[PDB]
Amino acid sequence: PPPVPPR
Amino acid sequence: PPPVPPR
Amino acid sequence: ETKFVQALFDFNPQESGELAFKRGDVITLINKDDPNWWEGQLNNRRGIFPSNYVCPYN
Amino acid sequence: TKFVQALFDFNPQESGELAFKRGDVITLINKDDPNWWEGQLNNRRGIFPSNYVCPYN
Repeated sequence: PPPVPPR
Repeated sequence: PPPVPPR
Repeated sequence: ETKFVQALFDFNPQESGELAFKRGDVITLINKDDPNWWEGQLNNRRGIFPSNYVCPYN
Repeated sequence: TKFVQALFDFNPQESGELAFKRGDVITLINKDDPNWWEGQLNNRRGIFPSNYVCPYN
């Protein structure tokens, strides 16, 4: 799974 | 998986 | 029209307000107010999720 | 150049159909037919169901 977008 | 479309 | 997005991978929330889901889940899209974090509904639960974890569905 | 990622594995039933697994990134060659798209995965090339993939960008 890709990294989670700028939280 | 969805059914494959008519060829 | 009601638009759905489908889950590409499992998403485990790291913060509160985030929507948990498994690959395969069909989420109802509430909005895309943030290009990276979309808000949706999965049955009773609601929250934001990463837009890169889903693909259009309906 | 456009790409699509497989949402599920696709097992060819007829010759000319491109085999792939969930997550494989396929290069789009043609998508004129709304049902059967043509793509390239490494050195393999063929048609596949559009409802089995989604934009990879």
